Amino acid sequence: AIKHNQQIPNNHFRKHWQRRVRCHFDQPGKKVTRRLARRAKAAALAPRPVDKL
Amino acid sequence: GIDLRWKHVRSSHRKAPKSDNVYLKLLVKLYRFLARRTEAPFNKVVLRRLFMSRINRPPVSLSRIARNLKNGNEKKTVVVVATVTDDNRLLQVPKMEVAALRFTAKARARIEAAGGRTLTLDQLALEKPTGANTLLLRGPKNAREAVKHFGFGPHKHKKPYVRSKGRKFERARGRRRSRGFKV
Amino acid sequence: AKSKNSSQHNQSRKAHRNGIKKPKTQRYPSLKGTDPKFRRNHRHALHGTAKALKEFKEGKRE
Amino acid sequence: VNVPKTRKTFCKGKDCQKHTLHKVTQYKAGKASAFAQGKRRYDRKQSGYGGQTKPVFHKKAKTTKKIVLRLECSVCKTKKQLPLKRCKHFELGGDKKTKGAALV
Amino acid sequence: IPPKPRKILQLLRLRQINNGVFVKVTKATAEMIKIVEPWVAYGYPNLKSVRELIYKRGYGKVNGQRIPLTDNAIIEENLGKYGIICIEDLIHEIFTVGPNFKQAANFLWPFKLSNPNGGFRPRKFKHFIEGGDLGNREEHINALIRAMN
Amino acid sequence: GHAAGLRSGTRYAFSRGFRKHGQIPLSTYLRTYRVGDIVDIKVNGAVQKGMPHKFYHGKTGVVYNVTKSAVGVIVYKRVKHRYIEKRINVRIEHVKPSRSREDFLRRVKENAELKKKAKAEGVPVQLKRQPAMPREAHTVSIADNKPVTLAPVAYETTI
RNA sequence: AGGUUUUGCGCGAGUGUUUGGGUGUAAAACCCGCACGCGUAAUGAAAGUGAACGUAGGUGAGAGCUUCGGCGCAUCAUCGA
RNA sequence: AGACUAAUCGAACCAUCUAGUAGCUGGUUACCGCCGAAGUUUCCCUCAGGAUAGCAGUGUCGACCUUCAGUUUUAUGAGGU
RNA sequence: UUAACUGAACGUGGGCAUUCGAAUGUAUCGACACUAGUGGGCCAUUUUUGGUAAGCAGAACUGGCGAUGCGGGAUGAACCG
RNA sequence: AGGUGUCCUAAGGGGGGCUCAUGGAGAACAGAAAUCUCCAGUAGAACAAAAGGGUAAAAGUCCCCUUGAUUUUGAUUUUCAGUGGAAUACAAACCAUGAAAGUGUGGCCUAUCGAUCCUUUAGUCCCUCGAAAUUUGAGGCUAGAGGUGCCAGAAAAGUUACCACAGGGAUAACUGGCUUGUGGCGGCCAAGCGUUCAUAGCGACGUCGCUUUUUGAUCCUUCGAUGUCGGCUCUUCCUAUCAUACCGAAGCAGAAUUCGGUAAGCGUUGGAUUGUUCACCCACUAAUAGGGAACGUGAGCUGGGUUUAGACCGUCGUGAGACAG
Ligand SMILES: [K+]
Ligand SMILES: [K+]
Ligand SMILES: [K+]
Ligand SMILES: [K+]
Ligand SMILES: [K+]
Ligand SMILES: [K+]
Ligand SMILES: [K+]
Ligand SMILES: [K+]
Ligand SMILES: [K+]
Ligand SMILES: [K+]
Ligand SMILES: [K+]
Ligand SMILES: [K+]
Ligand SMILES: [K+]
Ligand SMILES: [K+]
Ligand SMILES: [K+]
Ligand SMILES: [K+]
Ligand SMILES: [K+]
Ligand SMILES: [K+]
Ligand SMILES: [K+]
Ligand SMILES: [K+]
Ligand SMILES: [K+]
Ligand SMILES: [K+]
Ligand SMILES: [K+]
Ligand SMILES: [K+]
Ligand SMILES: [K+]
Ligand SMILES: [K+]
Ligand SMILES: [K+]
Ligand SMILES: [K+]
Ligand SMILES: [K+]
Ligand SMILES: [K+]
Ligand SMILES: [K+]
Ligand SMILES: [K+]
Ligand SMILES: [K+]
Ligand SMILES: [K+]
Ligand SMILES: [K+]
Ligand SMILES: [K+]
Ligand SMILES: [K+]
Ligand SMILES: [Mg+2]
Ligand SMILES: [Mg+2]
Ligand SMILES: [Mg+2]
Ligand SMILES: [Mg+2]
Ligand SMILES: [Mg+2]
Ligand SMILES: [Mg+2]
Ligand SMILES: [Mg+2]
Ligand SMILES: [Mg+2]
Ligand SMILES: [Mg+2]
Ligand SMILES: [Mg+2]
Ligand SMILES: [Mg+2]
Ligand SMILES: [Mg+2]
Ligand SMILES: [Mg+2]
Ligand SMILES: [Mg+2]
Ligand SMILES: [Mg+2]
Ligand SMILES: [Mg+2]
Ligand SMILES: [Mg+2]
Ligand SMILES: [Mg+2]
Ligand SMILES: [Mg+2]
Ligand SMILES: [Mg+2]
Ligand SMILES: [Mg+2]
Ligand SMILES: [Mg+2]
Ligand SMILES: [Mg+2]
Ligand SMILES: [Mg+2]
Ligand SMILES: [Mg+2]
Ligand SMILES: [Mg+2]
Ligand SMILES: [Mg+2]
Ligand SMILES: [Mg+2]
Ligand SMILES: [Mg+2]
Ligand SMILES: [Mg+2]
Ligand SMILES: [Mg+2]
Ligand SMILES: [Mg+2]
Ligand SMILES: [Mg+2]
Ligand SMILES: [Mg+2]
Ligand SMILES: [Mg+2]
Ligand SMILES: [Mg+2]
Ligand SMILES: [Mg+2]
Ligand SMILES: [Mg+2]
Ligand SMILES: [Mg+2]
Ligand SMILES: [Mg+2]
Ligand SMILES: [Mg+2]
Ligand SMILES: [Mg+2]
Ligand SMILES: [Mg+2]
Ligand SMILES: [Mg+2]
Ligand SMILES: [Mg+2]
Ligand SMILES: [Mg+2]
Ligand SMILES: [Mg+2]
Ligand SMILES: [Mg+2]
Ligand SMILES: [Mg+2]
Ligand SMILES: [Mg+2]
Ligand SMILES: [Mg+2]
Ligand SMILES: [Zn+2]
Repeated sequence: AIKHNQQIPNNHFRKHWQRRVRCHFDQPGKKVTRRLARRAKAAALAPRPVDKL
Repeated sequence: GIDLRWKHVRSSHRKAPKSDNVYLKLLVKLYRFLARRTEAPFNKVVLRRLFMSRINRPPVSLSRIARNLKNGNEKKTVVVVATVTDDNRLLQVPKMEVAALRFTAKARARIEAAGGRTLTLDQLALEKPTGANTLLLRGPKNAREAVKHFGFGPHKHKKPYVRSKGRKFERARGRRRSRGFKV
Repeated sequence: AKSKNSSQHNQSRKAHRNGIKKPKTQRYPSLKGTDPKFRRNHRHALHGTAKALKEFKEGKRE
Repeated sequence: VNVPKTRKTFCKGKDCQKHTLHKVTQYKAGKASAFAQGKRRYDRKQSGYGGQTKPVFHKKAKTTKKIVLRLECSVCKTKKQLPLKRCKHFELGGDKKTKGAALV
Repeated sequence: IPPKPRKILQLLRLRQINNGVFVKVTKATAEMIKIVEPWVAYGYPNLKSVRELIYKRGYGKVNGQRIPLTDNAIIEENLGKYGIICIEDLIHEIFTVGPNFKQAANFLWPFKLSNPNGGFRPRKFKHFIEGGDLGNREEHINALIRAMN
Repeated sequence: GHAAGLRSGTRYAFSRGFRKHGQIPLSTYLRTYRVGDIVDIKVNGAVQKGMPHKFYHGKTGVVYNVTKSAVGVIVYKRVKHRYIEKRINVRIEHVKPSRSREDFLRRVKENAELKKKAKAEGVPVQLKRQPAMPREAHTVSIADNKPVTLAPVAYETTI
């Protein structure tokens, strides 16, 4: 229903949306994982740069 | 019984600021004293505007000041209980002295580079404790995006609450005579 | 299943609670719905009067 | 109700813009095309299983229709349309009524 | 109370039971009083009634407040521009209807009287002619003021 | 929903009076009106064009427009809790200049001369109305006007 | 989660670090800036076009100031560009 | 016989979809202070329900704007009980 | 617009409180924003429709009860104070 | 108490001349009623239709010319939230009529009608089909038409006695409450019946009451339930008195009867048919009166009737099924 001067709402919450919700509490944790991998990769390519031209 | 239409009627205007700024409280104490111990009508007006909320203290620009510095006001002191902003459209700034609640960084720099000076509202009370040779300026109250929506209705030409702009958003029935009627 | 049909019993008292308001008048009323032939010329008459009364400080001296 | 077969009235053609002589006929709706977008959409919706997909009107109440006259300018060959009120009997060019000759 | 008599009693400033005021009788005020007949009693006061009402129950309207007049300075600083400077002048202006009656009578807050000492007549909501207490009893109003004041 | 037509209930209001049918006096068409005049509306049943609605029959308003054969009038209508401004077009057979403001327009020019006459002379005058005051004291003589004594009469049957 | 009105706060023709990168006493705190979002220009179905005659106009009110002649904020009514 | 199909039949029993929907009945947790209603208008497969106007509260702002009024008086219109 | 600077609307300049031109009150001026509950009502004096009538059914103006205690009518939502 | 879903190329627009319904007096056939003449005639006629208003050198009636029933958009009025058929006054064009002033944007005024989506026609010669051009095709922009009568606008046939759920005393079927039309009972007047004789015994035309053992009218209480016919058994109350006590009156000789008063102390039955309440017969007797108590009385009985589910018939229905048969 509508009762006052409103913007007509369109909220797409008519499926079972609660089954597919992705929070990100691992944002700082994944950042640590990426930095460890970059450090290990740089050591393997000992004098070479870590990129391509 | 006493047969009265009204009883215990409260006042419609603010009596103190709603902010918790410590320095604003010191400023309010100063002008409470001035308004009680002086006959100047100028002091009472400044006290009331220190209680007001931000939508009742719209900003004032350098262009709006320059408009009112004409026709014999070149040497008066401009008083603004609000923020003073800069205007890119104005290419040459005249020299003036302004007392304001606060200045933006570019507004302050352009006033002083043209030979003027900026004051604080407590410096103003020390130099002009009665408000002599001053002019009070207010900004445009209704120049707010929300006021354009007020009082919407038939034959009112106000702005509607819509989520987008285009041909598919509220332009067909009730807006033209080729689909029913118009407003 | 049957109920009341219509009434006006409490309507006067509700009307006088916030007063019956008469809209305030103004000095210049609007020219909406006046004769367009009059309105077309009245525009020119005010224009010419504006050109004068200004040169009255630069000549003319009515 | 009968109206004459000719009439002179305003013409909005680019060259006339005045009263000219017009020929009067009766309007008749054309036949619905099979390639209008409304028809193409309707055919697609009705295919497959599911049945009848749109309403079909049943409760008619009107017994008459509004007559539409079609006029054509004798000079520039442009056309006008003029609607009339509801009537049971209509023809154009009938015999005009006579007066004072009551013979029964 | 019906809406028309209610509005009139407000304009006469009689918003409570046993309130009293002075008015000057003209054509414009005699018609208002006639309308609110079953709510009021009135008559012609004498000097003793005017004198004692102001001495005992006299209060002034100063800046919106109800102030008892215990000093002549109070009267002068509110009615001085009309030439009234003492309480004896105020009595004279009321009792002899003077050129500044309107200002003098509106300065006095409406009188707040008590109930009569000997009570009323057996049924007090009839006309004085019928045997009640309502309407115009002329100079018999003085006996009622002694009991209420 | 009862029947509500434009002229419902106007059987007696829109009718001409007894022995007042037929020709319309021609002085009606010779009057002149200006923007700002005060007129009252009274519908004439014999003219069916430019007729106002039955609400405005018997009201008073102010002219705001003048055309070839009619005027525009402004009236205020009460709709429950407010007043609304209405603008109606009326043919001149239904309008008539009003004497509502003539008393005021007579006192204004009479006050002007009395004020100037007194100022030239030097004695102040009143210049504003007063309500009727109670009578004053006087003496009534009994000479050749002796009072007559009356008494109530006994009951009797007339028919 | 998405709207709206009102109160407090920062900056103000701009505003918003945290998708990401640097760093760390390690899920904190601190630092960085390429894009991007909203705002700065509207109107038409569209092809398209696109905001100063004037000290950014005239008239009536208007707090405050004033060299006492006047200047006139906000806002309201009205005629124009 | 709408009879019987594990005390179950005008369509058995068990788990899941499932916290199925209800304009309908029931309940909904400390104190004090100030203000204080409606059952009426228009539209709706509307009549035990909604939207819309009215009645109510709260926040303010403009001046503390000679400003108003469920009233009397004077002059002057309309009405068919 | 008129045969016509003749009119019509809007104005400059000047004059008029030696009194800003009925009574009383002002114990409450104007404008805006956001929103709650309600949308089953009933009683009475006077005026009134249907019905033999009804503690029946239906309307108009005003006052009440609902939402309200207190003194009377022994008791008694609506009566008198 | 009545009306509408239409009707009209004139029954629309302009101009001009005339006066209507009816009455009196006259004229071959001709008369109550044919056609002709004069006088009087305030509308008593006519104006498409319901009713109200309006109209006399017209708005009636006859004659002459025509298509303002046309084009482009805005303002205002009624119902009204001042949102969505009908009406009013101007502006800008092109016309019609009259010598002219003028009048004309449909019918003398108040009723005579229809959104979004889709289809179809008229209009400019206009915009787009997104790699580029030209011709077909499709899509837009402005105005009408096809229709929703439940008329602010779903696309729609029944049965349930085999039945289900959420609710309602906002709403029926029983007691109780207000009323008393109808039912029952009681008075007043006096034309008349009574052999003469209004009132021994009666009472026409009229008129005033009472009662709640009839039946209606209403819907206040009860739908998270107050056990719904009749009989049997048992107690008590009312009086509008059938019998019994003691009395007044008569068109009361005796016998038998009829009208009235005080009076509820005491009684008021045995059976055939019917489920019966009600009724109708046979017989005894002093008499075989009328009523209430939640239409007294089902944790007092009974279960014949009514009113669940099985079954038959008649009428009805294509059928499932219906019937105060
Ligand atoms: K369409
Ligand atoms: K109902
Ligand atoms: K109803
Ligand atoms: K399908
Ligand atoms: K009716
Ligand atoms: K905010
Ligand atoms: K940006
Ligand atoms: K000022
Ligand atoms: K089992
Ligand atoms: K419901
Ligand atoms: K009458
Ligand atoms: K001229
Ligand atoms: K509301
Ligand atoms: K509501
Ligand atoms: K109800
Ligand atoms: K009732
Ligand atoms: K009581
Ligand atoms: K018809
Ligand atoms: K014609
Ligand atoms: K008529
Ligand atoms: K309308
Ligand atoms: K409907
Ligand atoms: K319709
Ligand atoms: K409807
Ligand atoms: K079914
Ligand atoms: K059944
Ligand atoms: K219940
Ligand atoms: K109940
Ligand atoms: K009876
Ligand atoms: K009974
Ligand atoms: K009964
Ligand atoms: K009942
Ligand atoms: K029940
Ligand atoms: K028996
Ligand atoms: K019972
Ligand atoms: K029983
Ligand atoms: K049986
Ligand atoms: Mg008190
Ligand atoms: Mg209702
Ligand atoms: Mg009330
Ligand atoms: Mg396919
Ligand atoms: Mg197929
Ligand atoms: Mg004592
Ligand atoms: Mg007493
Ligand atoms: Mg009516
Ligand atoms: Mg990150
Ligand atoms: Mg079994
Ligand atoms: Mg739940
Ligand atoms: Mg469940
Ligand atoms: Mg209160
Ligand atoms: Mg519907
Ligand atoms: Mg309920
Ligand atoms: Mg102000
Ligand atoms: Mg104020
Ligand atoms: Mg009448
Ligand atoms: Mg309800
Ligand atoms: Mg009633
Ligand atoms: Mg009822
Ligand atoms: Mg209630
Ligand atoms: Mg009370
Ligand atoms: Mg009591
Ligand atoms: Mg009693
Ligand atoms: Mg004609
Ligand atoms: Mg004519
Ligand atoms: Mg014309
Ligand atoms: Mg005609
Ligand atoms: Mg017409
Ligand atoms: Mg249509
Ligand atoms: Mg199309
Ligand atoms: Mg392509
Ligand atoms: Mg139930
Ligand atoms: Mg009930
Ligand atoms: Mg009877
Ligand atoms: Mg006899
Ligand atoms: Mg009889
Ligand atoms: Mg119960
Ligand atoms: Mg029981
Ligand atoms: Mg029980
Ligand atoms: Mg007896
Ligand atoms: Mg006896
Ligand atoms: Mg037996
Ligand atoms: Mg009974
Ligand atoms: Mg029983
Ligand atoms: Mg029992
Ligand atoms: Mg049985
Ligand atoms: Mg059976
Ligand atoms: Mg069976
Ligand atoms: Mg058969
Ligand atoms: Zn042409």
